[PDB]
Amino acid sequence: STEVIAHHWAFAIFLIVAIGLCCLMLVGGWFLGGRARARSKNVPFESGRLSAKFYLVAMFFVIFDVEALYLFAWSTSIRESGWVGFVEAAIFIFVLLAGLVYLVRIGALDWTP
Amino acid sequence: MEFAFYICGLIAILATLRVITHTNPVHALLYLIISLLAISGVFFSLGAYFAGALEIIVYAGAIMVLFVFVVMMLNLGGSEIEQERQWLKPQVWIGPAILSAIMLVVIVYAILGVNDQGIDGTPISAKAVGITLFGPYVLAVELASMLLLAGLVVAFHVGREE
Amino acid sequence: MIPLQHGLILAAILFVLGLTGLVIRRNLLFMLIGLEIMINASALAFVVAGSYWGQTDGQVMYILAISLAAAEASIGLALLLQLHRRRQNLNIDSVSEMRG
Amino acid sequence: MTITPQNLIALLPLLIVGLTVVVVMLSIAWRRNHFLNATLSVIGLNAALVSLWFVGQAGAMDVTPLMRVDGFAMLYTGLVLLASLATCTFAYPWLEGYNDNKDEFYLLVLIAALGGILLANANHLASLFLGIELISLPLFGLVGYAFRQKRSLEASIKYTILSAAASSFLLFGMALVYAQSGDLSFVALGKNLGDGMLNEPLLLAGFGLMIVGLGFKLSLVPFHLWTPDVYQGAPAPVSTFLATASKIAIFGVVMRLFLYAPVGDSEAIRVVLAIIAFASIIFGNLMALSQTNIKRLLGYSSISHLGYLLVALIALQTGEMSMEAVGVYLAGYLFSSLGAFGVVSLMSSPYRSYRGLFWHRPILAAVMTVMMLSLAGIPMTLGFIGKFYVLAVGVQAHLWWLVGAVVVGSAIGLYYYLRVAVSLYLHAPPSNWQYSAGGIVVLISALLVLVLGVWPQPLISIVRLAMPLM
Amino acid sequence: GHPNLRRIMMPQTWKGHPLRKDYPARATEFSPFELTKAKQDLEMEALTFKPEEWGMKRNEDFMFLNLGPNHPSAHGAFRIVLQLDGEEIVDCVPDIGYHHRGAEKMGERQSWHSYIPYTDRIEYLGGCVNEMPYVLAVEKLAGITVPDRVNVIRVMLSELFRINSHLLYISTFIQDVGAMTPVFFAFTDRQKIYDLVEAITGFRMHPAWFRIGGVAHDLPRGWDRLLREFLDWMPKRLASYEKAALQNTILKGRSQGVAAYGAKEALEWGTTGAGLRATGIDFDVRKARPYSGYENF
Amino acid sequence: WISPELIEILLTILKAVVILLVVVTCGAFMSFGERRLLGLFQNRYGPNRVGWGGSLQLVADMIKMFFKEDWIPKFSDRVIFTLAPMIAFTSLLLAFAIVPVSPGWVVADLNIGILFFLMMAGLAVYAVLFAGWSSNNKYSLLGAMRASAQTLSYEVFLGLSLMGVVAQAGSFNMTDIVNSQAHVWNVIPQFFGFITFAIAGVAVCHRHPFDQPEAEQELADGYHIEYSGMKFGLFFVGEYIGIVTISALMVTLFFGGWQGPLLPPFIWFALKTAFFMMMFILIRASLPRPRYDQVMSFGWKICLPLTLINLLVTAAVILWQAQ
Ligand SMILES: CCCCCCCCCCCCCCCCCC(=O)OC[C@H](COP(=O)(O)OCCN)OC(=O)CCCCCCCCCCCCCCCCC
Ligand SMILES: CCCCCCCCCCCCCCCCCC(=O)OC[C@H](COP(=O)(O)OCCN)OC(=O)CCCCCCCCCCCCCCCCC
Ligand SMILES: CCCCCCCCCCCCCCCCCC(=O)OC[C@H](COP(=O)(O)OCCN)OC(=O)CCCCCCCCCCCCCCCCC
Ligand SMILES: CCCCCCCCCCCCCCCCCCCC
Ligand SMILES: CCCCCCCCCCCCCCCCCCCC
Repeated sequence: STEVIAHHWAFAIFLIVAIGLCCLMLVGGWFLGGRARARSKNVPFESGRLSAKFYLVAMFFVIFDVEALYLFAWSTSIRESGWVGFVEAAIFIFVLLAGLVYLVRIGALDWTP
Repeated sequence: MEFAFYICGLIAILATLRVITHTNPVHALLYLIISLLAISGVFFSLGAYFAGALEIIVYAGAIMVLFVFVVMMLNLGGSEIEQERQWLKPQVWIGPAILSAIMLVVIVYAILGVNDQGIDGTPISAKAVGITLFGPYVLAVELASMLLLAGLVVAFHVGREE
Repeated sequence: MIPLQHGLILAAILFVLGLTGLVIRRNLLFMLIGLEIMINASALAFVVAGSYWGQTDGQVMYILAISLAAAEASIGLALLLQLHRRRQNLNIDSVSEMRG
Repeated sequence: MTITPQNLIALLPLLIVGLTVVVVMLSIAWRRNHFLNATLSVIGLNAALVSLWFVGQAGAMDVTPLMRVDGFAMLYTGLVLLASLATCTFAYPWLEGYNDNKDEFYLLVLIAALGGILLANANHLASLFLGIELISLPLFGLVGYAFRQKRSLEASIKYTILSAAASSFLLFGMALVYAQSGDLSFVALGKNLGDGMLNEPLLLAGFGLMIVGLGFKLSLVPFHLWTPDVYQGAPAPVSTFLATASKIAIFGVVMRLFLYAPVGDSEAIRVVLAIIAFASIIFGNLMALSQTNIKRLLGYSSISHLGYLLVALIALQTGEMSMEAVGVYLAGYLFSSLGAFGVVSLMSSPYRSYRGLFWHRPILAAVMTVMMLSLAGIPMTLGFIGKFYVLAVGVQAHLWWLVGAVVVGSAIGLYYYLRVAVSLYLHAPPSNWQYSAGGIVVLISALLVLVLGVWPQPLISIVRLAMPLM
Repeated sequence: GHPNLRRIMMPQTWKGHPLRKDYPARATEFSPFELTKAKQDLEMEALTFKPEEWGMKRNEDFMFLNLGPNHPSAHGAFRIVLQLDGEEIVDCVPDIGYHHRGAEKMGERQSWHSYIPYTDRIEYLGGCVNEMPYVLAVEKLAGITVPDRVNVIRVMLSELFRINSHLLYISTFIQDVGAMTPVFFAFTDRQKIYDLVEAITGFRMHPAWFRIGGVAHDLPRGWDRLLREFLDWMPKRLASYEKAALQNTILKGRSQGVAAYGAKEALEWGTTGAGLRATGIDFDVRKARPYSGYENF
Repeated sequence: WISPELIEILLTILKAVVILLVVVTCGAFMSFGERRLLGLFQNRYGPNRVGWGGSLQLVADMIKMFFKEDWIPKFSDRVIFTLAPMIAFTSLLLAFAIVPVSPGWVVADLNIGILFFLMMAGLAVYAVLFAGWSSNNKYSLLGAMRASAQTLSYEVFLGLSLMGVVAQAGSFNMTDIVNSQAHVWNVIPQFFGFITFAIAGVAVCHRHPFDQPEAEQELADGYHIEYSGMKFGLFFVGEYIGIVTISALMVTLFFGGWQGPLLPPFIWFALKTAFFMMMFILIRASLPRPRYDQVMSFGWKICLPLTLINLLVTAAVILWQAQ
């Protein structure tokens, strides 16, 4: 149809013009304005080892994001799945919340010592 | 539809080639993210809209975030990595490359000798995927939840600091 | 109108490239990256196979594939973190004490 | 296909083990108690083993487009559950000396047992993949449970990387197979081919990549190099579980896949598996000649025994008792490996030289020499009954090269097994009821090996009762 | 027997001791400040932190954190070097002397009358509160008993500047918690106080209005009116401050139980003011050792 | 070249371009409106001297930021440093790209919609990560690590908060979600989804009280500290465009979108959107900043089970009403 390909063209123009807009913003910022040198200019501004809890938080985000994708697939087809799929998703969320409670109680989600 | 598929496949192939031949871990992960975006474009070209949405949501939005997180915490400055470049040394890489090459020709021989009526590109929505997921594939869902739970427990037990 | 063989060829090319990166790199991080490339290429092949037959089974197998990829990446990065914490290097040839 | 209450009562060990996982996890969240969590895990595994009776009275039926329950599934579920119960029993005295958290071990054992039950019940490519991964990932945790130790961390890294590679290989294989066929069910793998055109290249390549993944998972040559290192570096109860339950579940799902698929009777696949089985027997027996470590020796033993298993696999479509031979051999191998690795675990417990073992631990020395006679296929032991079954199946299908390989590997195995069993009795320079429970477990394993080596008829009748659907 | 006897006010590469009588006081006695490349590099090397010299007594995870010396707050510029296990502060030592003005050496350099502006800038949020003990001590030296009107005027200005300082402190604390509006309103109240203080003394923050024997001028005609406007203005604004930010549970979670000590730790470290009196010790100078007619209030 | 199909193509492209330009202009003028509304909230006026009412203050800041020296550190990695503000701008702009502002005025009527918004947020966390790593500053490195773990802790339930509206409408499409609010707006049934989506959208936009560089200025550990010129300007403009995107998505997902009794639909959409932008200003001006561990504990222990329970109760209501 004509409408769908016009929508595709409009979306392509949107993405291309946005990317070109930020690219031209960079081009204008870099090209314009005078430049001058200082001795400590190139030194990073520092007002004149990382813990494993960051990895644990990102890991929990990954795992619960995969279970979130499962619930994403469930949520768009809730009525056709019926009460049986509701029971399956209740078991799924029960396992999810049991794992979450287990993570909470052993201090995995506790940032402070 | 086919033009986007071929362009995205070429971008994914070149990006993956750049990942497997790089010394900077962050550059390699960025090229891997670019290849995941290209494979998502391939998925969107084939009508698997949910698969591409999950590639950018989960694969290019969670797992590579975890890899980037780990590379940040390691503070990889290329100690005995950029100073070695042993993968770029030819007599190391000639062997495995020709191994993957002959494996690729065998798999290509397998692929070219099958019936192909073409992919019509009919969009498969996430509603049908969800109906199938909670229909004929219910034990897969619950035991995949148990698999994610197992990975959770394993990597919590391993990756503690104390 | 996209041939199935071209998509399978693309998935096979990414699979063998991930295997090459898995083999030729000493750093455990790059081998984990290569493993991610192989499993993502297998997921791509399964998506193409499901799309040719007009079935949701390819996307369901893709979902199982990325669940395995996420959990395996979690476990492998935990092992890499402990290896870097107690060994101060990522050389996979250095951990070869058990042999013969 | 929807799920009925009869399908729920067919789901009984899976549901019971999953409920045990949830209950043990919530109990760990409540309060870290090693004894109570171990008791809960053993109670759940024993409850599933008991509920196998109700599964048997439920009959054989199809529960999912994925799962199929029959007597074959009951037999492999029972083997996996018994291996998991013995693993927990061996693991408690070992975990008595672990300074860090001990309660996650039984959670991982339960999840791996869940994956083993799924692999036993698998009638689909999705269920096969998920069961393999559900066995593998808790084994990634269990192998590197003592991650402070050098050997355990090394074995965990090796197992994780290599099994991720094998998982990608297997998944690409079923991707090619599904691209060819269009259905992921076991019965439809090649059903759309006829007139002698079964050897389609894409289907054969997909099955070859599946063979690569499964032959990693079954320690088959040339995907066997991980076995001695991962067996040695892992904790001894983990070595017990990896030797028995994972191998038995994966070989059971390979049995079902090669029975049900039309492509399973292909000539090229048969010749490739014949080469793999021949090389596996010969290499696993030859590489254990000069091993002074018991764990690496038993890993090469696992390679050889899986080679004999693959010899019994090849004659599936021609012979009639190939499944019965596989079941008898696997019961005997479960008992022998459970006893041997259990005595190794009891000598490695608590977490902190087999020569001259009889002079301080005579009962464990007797149990070890019984199992090393059993793994050699010496008569009055159940391993002999398994080897006799394998040789009969090989003779029926005229697999003469495989028969000669079995005989030669049996001679080499006889050499090193007798070397260890007689090094037990040479001269060289606890106090809790769980250690006694592990001793009782290995003692009943040795008694079962001896009794079913003298009188193998009840086990033969039990395995013949476990007949899958035609 | 000192654990580390290093310089605390001047840099480590300083020659001589400033408060000795033979040390020249003024900068014009010394050479003028020349900043060359070598001088900048040498002084930047001196300000670098080394774990061993400060008595840190260091585990392969103890990272080091630098806070200052440039400081985004109204209360001066200073450094804190932090030893960290993850996010936990295992040890820390403050680096001070970045705000050293040599006020005591100027006390030896200015006369009794001309030193009062320097007494103003000791605690620059205090003003006449800072002027009060100096003029009281000089009046003790001179044998001067000030009349009662002087005492009431000095008490009034001391309490005005005390309310100013406390308003700035509460506003800065609320801003550091994360609520940025009470600093605007508290500085408006400070402007009301500043209106009265400008009317009385002619200056805002450093009035220098107290004198040896009294105050510089009499109270101007109309001081009672401005004091009436401030007294009518203040309490509703204070109640709004409490209800808007000080009773917020996020602020309470950021504040309650944070860096808590008892009476023994306050006594052994010389902590006075609200930190001492939050331990239950009723010790205010205005009631224990009354001065400037504070016993009549 | 005169054909109705080409005319429809060009009008649709022009509508998309007009929407994009209006969004960029609204984000910049909303940085200015942030300043003005903070002035209103703090009993002052804010910038009202550059032009009439301060309306030319944005142009003056734009000229300054364009003609400020744009500098890249020598120790920094050039591509990652140049790429991070591009991500911070483009990700939330293309997240707006699915929002319908009027019947017949939409850029992409996708079948995924808020799924695509989730893709753009997951790509948007890379801006903070890349700004932290690229600058070769350790203070900015730990600041970006802290902000990224915060955004992960709230992105873990952003989509699950949206899933109640998704379940009620029965589709991932944005227009169907708006059309399902024709009788009752989704703020009434999905109220817990509304508050959880508000919290998660504020947190993934790096807005107060979840802003990391404004939290700890004494440490100087912000990830913006080495950006200057038009790159820092792109960071700010992308932040405000993300505020606009989150507000418009909130309007379309919980407040009926463009549906209204009397006014034209774009007037209602703009009124509700601008109300939520004003609420962003009021949240910044009113609430104190919680601690890091408190913030991620509120993200994990409280909000995620709330989203799961909200989805479960929404499903129970939906299948209960389907006789
Ligand atoms: C131009 C030369 C190259 C220049 C440098 C590279 C730029 C990016 C190139 C890749 C992305 C754009 C590819 C071109 C898409 C153009 C639109 C198009 O082809 O649409 C067809 C189809 C529309 O949907 P469908 O329903 O199938 O259409 C049938 C008609 N009704 O569309 C689809 O079905 C899906 C369309 C693709 C998926 C969406 C976009 C994915 C973008 C991935 C980017 C990856 C990273 C790129 C990095 C570049 C720099 C290294
Ligand atoms: C377009 C979308 C956006 C539109 C803008 C409008 C919506 C913006 C939403 C902003 C939400 C901010 C949420 C901040 C949560 C902070 C939670 C936290 O960490 O609180 C800590 C605090 C104390 O924690 P505790 O562990 O007890 O510490 C004890 C130590 N002594 O614990 C407490 O103080 C307990 C209470 C915590 C906070 C509860 C939730 C409050 C949310 C803000 C109010 C929103 C009201 C509605 C506004 C209109 C919305 C349209
Ligand atoms: C520095 C640059 C980095 C790379 C930036 C992006 C590069 C490519 C830019 C050019 C893109 C050209 C346009 C591509 C096609 C757009 C239209 C399209 O995808 O249409 C297909 C489909 C239509 O949907 P619908 O109509 O509902 O389906 C029913 C059947 N017609 O619609 C869909 O399938 C929609 C879903 C796919 C939309 C993809 C949008 C871009 C994704 C990449 C974002 C990158 C963000 C910045 C970089 C992050 C870090 C690397
Ligand atoms: C320190 C340990 C280093 C190990 C490096 C291993 C490299 C392996 C390279 C293999 C090369 C194979 C080349 C082709 C062989 C013939 C074709 C395949 C077999 C038929
Ligand atoms: C914060 C709001 C951002 C809006 C971005 C998109 C603007 C689109 C403007 C469309 C105008 C015409 C809408 C259709 C006609 C109905 C309304 C007529 C009176 C305005």
